[PDB]
Amino acid sequence: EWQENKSWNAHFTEHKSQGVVVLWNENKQQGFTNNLKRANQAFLPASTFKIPNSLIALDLGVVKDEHQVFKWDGQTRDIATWNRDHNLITAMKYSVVPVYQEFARQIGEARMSKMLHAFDYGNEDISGNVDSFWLDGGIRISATEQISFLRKLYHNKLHVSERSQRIVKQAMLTEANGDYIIRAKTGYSTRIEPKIGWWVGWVELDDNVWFFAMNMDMPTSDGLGLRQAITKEVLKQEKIIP
Ligand SMILES: CS(=O)(=O)NCc1cccc(-c2cccc(C(=O)O)c2)c1
Ligand SMILES: [Cl-]
Repeated sequence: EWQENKSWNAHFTEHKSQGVVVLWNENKQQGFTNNLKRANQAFLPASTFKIPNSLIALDLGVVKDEHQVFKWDGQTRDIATWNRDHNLITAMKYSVVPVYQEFARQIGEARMSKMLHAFDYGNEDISGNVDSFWLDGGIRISATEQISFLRKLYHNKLHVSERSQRIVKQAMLTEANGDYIIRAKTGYSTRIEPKIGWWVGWVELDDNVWFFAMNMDMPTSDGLGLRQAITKEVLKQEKIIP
């Protein structure tokens, strides 16, 4: 059911980095990774938590639909794309933290915890501030647990409405062409060591789906582009994409 392919470590050592890539072949129900131990090591989810947060906000009515505008609060932050109006799509696209902090505040501690247990999401611990626990609180999730969660989302099997899950899968849309479709979400954890970058999602093919989850040490923001690059080099190597 699982197999270790240490040849993939070259794609990390190539960039003087360390990390894990996990792949799941849905048709064959088989998983692959370069590091079985780190595949099961749990980190802060950071902005990958915007997936479950979106689901809960939509299913509870905090977010009515993907067109609803959440206006900038006027406070200039260091990321330009954050200093503007957003909807669910663009807030996901640009990982707009302050938007999702407002979602969390309206969701509330009680309902947030209840839902993460229903999702079987990571360690299901929201200890900390309700509006930042996924950045510096107690919540933890591993690469293999991300994929477990994503597979439930793909099959509309999470304990929320089908509508909520379809909308979030739309918001996750990252890349599409004649060969494949990628729905995914990035993450960047900096407040607690080790600093890491995330990329979790799946690749849709004509007749199969490849789920993926990766994280890697990220001492500086300069290497954030390696999250997608390393993943795509593994996919290319495995002939999942040209
Ligand atoms: C809360 S924090 O993440 O520790 N600091 C803010 C911060 C610092 C550097 C980069 C980002 C950023 C913004 C948009 C998109 C992405 C992405 O990886 O797709 C990353 C955010
Ligand atoms: Cl779509």
